[PDB]
Amino acid sequence: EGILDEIMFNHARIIRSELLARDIFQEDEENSDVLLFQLPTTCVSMAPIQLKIDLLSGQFYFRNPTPLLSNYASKIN
Amino acid sequence: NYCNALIHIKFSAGTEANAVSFDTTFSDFKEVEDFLHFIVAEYIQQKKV
Repeated sequence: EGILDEIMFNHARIIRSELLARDIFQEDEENSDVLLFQLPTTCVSMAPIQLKIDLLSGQFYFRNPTPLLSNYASKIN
Repeated sequence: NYCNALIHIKFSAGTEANAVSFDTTFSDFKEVEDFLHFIVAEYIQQKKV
């Protein structure tokens, strides 16, 4: 079980590091397993959204996804 | 869906009983606050004219 968990975490970290290398998601200092995506909620607002990786099946998910956000998360999956 | 919040706003200006000035839906509280501020500003302008 520990070996499987280590492999899971390593694969997730490798994918996250590739995404950071592509410089699409900024780095989250508070959480090493949370990716920050910059999106403007309004004309002047420019806010980050937290995307997380499922440790079991590995599909990206949002913290409080809107219907469009959920649809595009499914598209990402 | 027992978890998401949907806010339906119906603002009827003082013109007719059935002439609904605006009828919108919102899923983001930030947009709710923005539209509330806009409605308050519009009402203030109407009171100023």
